[PDB]
Amino acid sequence: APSYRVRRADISGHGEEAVVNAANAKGTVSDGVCRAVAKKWPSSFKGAATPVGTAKMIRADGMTVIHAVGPNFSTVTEAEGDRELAAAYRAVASIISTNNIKSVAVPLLSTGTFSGGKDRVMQSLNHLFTALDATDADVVIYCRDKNWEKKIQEAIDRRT
Repeated sequence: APSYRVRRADISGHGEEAVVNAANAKGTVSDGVCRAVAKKWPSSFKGAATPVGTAKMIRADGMTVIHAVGPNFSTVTEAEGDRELAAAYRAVASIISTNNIKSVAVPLLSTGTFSGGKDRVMQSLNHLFTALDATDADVVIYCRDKNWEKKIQEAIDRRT
């Protein structure tokens, strides 16, 4: 059984065994979590392009980086994006499990420039739970916002 906690902090300062990048399909550096990951582990982007709804792992710069591509909700229907977001987190969980990764720092996929102008924190979080529940990892959810942190914490507590 996995554990979940939430941390309001820069994901690049995480204390876990692996980190999930909120990647884009082309493997390019963009603002936010992605830029933080690229500054800290710059060689982790080599060959990281992966389709929407999948994830791709690399060991680089003494870190395990999982590039997970959630959908851009401007470019898919609502139901399609929901399916793709679910798949992205399932791909993450698969990488966690198959590589015996014991703790992981995870951002909320598709919540920023990919959100298509809708609040997706809870949508993303609930897919995160469903997927990583298949694992036994200590999951640390990273956010920047004090509003989000309490919301996520409530959600974790509601499960307890």
